[PDB]
Amino acid sequence: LIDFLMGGVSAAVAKTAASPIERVKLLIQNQDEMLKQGTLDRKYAGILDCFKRTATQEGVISFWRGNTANVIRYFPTQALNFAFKDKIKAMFGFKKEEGYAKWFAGNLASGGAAGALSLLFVYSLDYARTRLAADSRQFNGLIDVYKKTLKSDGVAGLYRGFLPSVVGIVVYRGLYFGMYDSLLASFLLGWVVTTGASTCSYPLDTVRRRMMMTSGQAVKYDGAFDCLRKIVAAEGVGSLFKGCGANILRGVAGAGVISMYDQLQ
Ligand SMILES: C=C1[C@@H]2CC[C@H]3[C@]4(C)C[C@H](O[C@@H]5O[C@H](CO)[C@@H](OS(=O)(=O)O)[C@H](OS(=O)(=O)O)[C@H]5OC(=O)CC(C)C)CC(C(=O)O)(C(=O)O)[C@H]4CC[C@]3(C2)[C@H]1O
Ligand SMILES: CCCCCCCCCO[C@@H]1O[C@H](CO)[C@@H](O)[C@H](O)[C@H]1O
Repeated sequence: LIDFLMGGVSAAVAKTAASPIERVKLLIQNQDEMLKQGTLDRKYAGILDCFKRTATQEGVISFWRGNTANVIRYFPTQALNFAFKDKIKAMFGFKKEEGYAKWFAGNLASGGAAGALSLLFVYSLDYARTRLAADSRQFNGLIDVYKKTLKSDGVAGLYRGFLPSVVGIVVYRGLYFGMYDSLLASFLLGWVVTTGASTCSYPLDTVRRRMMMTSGQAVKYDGAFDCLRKIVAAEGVGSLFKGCGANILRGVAGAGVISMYDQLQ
């Protein structure tokens, strides 16, 4: 019971620390949708630009907007973890001695299973986190997001982009473990691997988040592939990678921060 709460706090620290660079990343990633929704007046020039305008127009507190969602995200996930993660690992898991391909495939399957299982209960918090991040306001808080989204689109409005998120989880896990196996030291390895994996899986996250953004709007995408097609055709392939640099920055920040807090505890 105590260890649970301590874990909660422990990740709350990391998420809260990484919050300012996260919102900038989310802003750059989702700016076209905000432009469609008349929430943003002009496209951002880049990271520095977004930081500047957001600071001068919203303030300093704004960089932590939506972060409470990230904080309270810990508690429902871990309850599902403790209850199902071991059992799920038991069904697919392998030692590499039993065969590398079996180990890898079982790892993808297990990560995907546990992942989808968590998201089935937790996705809406991610949705709210995103919607609150992307603003300049349209929503007032978590409860407002839930109430309004349910009012317009209902439950499905809260879970939009679920499938590319699951696909994203599997892809990311595969790249992560693959690179981690193919390869001051720990920080290096972790950073490089997480970077490669997050970058290669980044378009799925863009599709996911923008689909989230379409909630509460008359115009929506007709599937993840449809979103992909439209974004590419109108804005270019690079549009799928908007905010990726900021996301990497978020990674390098987060790793150091969580290491420091672990050292402090
Ligand atoms: C399409 C995408 C992109 C790629 C996949 C995901 C994650 C990276 C996917 C990542 O997925 C994490 O991957 C880790 C490495 O495999 C894995 O750790 S491990 O099993 O011990 O090895 C985590 O599992 S857990 O049991 O420890 O908790 C797993 O998180 C989850 O499965 C919980 C879900 C609620 C997400 C979690 C997460 C993270 O940045 O870390 C997070 O939710 O914070 C995602 C961000 C959103 C995207 C980005 C999703 O939009
Ligand atoms: C304790 C006894 C040893 C059991 C595990 C042995 C180490 C497993 C390493 O396997 C190899 O890993 C490579 C990754 O670099 C794969 O690319 C390659 O396909 C695979 O053959």
